[PDB]
Amino acid sequence: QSTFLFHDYETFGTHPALDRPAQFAAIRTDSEFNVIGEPEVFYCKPADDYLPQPGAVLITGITPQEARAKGENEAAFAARIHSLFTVPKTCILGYNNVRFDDEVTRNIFYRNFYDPYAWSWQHDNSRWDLLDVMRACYALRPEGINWPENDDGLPSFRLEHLTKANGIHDAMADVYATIAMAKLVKTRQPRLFDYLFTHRNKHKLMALIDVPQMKPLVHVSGMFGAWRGNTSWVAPLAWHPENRNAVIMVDLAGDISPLLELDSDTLRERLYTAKTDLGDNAAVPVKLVHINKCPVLAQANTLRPEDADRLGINRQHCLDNLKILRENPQVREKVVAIFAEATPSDNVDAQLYNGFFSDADRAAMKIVLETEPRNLPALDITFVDKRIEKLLFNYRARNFPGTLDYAEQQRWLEHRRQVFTPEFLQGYADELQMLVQQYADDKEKVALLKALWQYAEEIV
DNA sequence: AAAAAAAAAAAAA
Repeated sequence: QSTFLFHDYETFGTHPALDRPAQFAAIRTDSEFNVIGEPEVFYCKPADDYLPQPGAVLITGITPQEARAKGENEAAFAARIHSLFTVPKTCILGYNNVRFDDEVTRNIFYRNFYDPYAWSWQHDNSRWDLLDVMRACYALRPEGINWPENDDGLPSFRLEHLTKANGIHDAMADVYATIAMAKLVKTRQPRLFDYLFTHRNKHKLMALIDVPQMKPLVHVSGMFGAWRGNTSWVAPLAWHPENRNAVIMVDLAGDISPLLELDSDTLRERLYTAKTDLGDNAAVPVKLVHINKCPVLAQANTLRPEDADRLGINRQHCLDNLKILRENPQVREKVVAIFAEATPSDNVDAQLYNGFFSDADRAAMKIVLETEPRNLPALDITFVDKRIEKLLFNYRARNFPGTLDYAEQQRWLEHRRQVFTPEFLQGYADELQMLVQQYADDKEKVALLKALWQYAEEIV
């Protein structure tokens, strides 16, 4: 039986590699989005070598004392999730999960000796993201669903802003809200939904990409902008030379002249230039599309003239530029050359994408999981990848301090001393102070800021 | 099975 697993994290900060999770929530459902089984909710105990981002806490209303009280350790946290995620024929999804939540999962698994990717493909599993779905439905097939406007008068695709606009900040509350919004797009606009669902697989999306012929495609993405209904026509120039999942798209709705005039070396420097300091010179209308990140791509005619007129996209302008691009192969020679160019971090936590782990290293990490916390140091394993030891020490020191001998306790105590420096704690203290002014007339916020300081004391 | 961080806009804590 195929299933849908709607999830959402509530974390202590924006960096999934560097910030710890506070709460996880998830519900199992079926093809028609009907609840299977009971809702899964649990909290993660943050280790004693970390302090949360206050801004992230203020948003959540979840203190470290709460998570520490109600929750379990990150190794168990990583287990309970991996158990739910391993279940075969499961499609794991949420609201903007690919850009964030997934990245958490990957790290959590990476830090706790679980494979960081298997869950997204093994045993007929998959992942999906309902952000660009909502962004598509509005831009292509808006009938039947209400769309917010704000004081700016542009479409807001914030979950809370969508639920309230159609009559519907807790982790579990966000999941339901995600389901309701799925149901809402399914029931009202099922023909689009299914298309977006079946084309979540990069291997499917491939079918749309005819690079030599440069077949124009309808791309929906935030990076375009709300004023364009997050939508435009794009023509694939070429595959990314090093990265295989990336493909180089040229925006047909935009000034192409920079591509013809300026040479690669220039176009590059021009590509990575801020909009502020960029004067009268036009920006390079080129973006990468990452097929493995579930990007919305469809064929031109999916975007109908009337919709292009509603959104404000001069079809003709897109049709012209394509003729010129097809007329100027040298543009492809110029563009690809941009992306063929070649400052890593020391912190093992941040070394996820350094490379895949070998099979041998994999098995050993399966043995590390099997072996009891106390019996790990005795387990004289010969690893190949240098990250695994550093991961293993931190894994033990964070989740099972009781297993540490005096030297390891000293080495850890040093590591904590290197993190919690007087100036870091001063910066944190004044960051906390500032905020307590900024929300001076908010007792709920203050009470938290006091808990952050109280936490910032006792743990060091 | 992957690509963080020049920057594009807008969603996530």
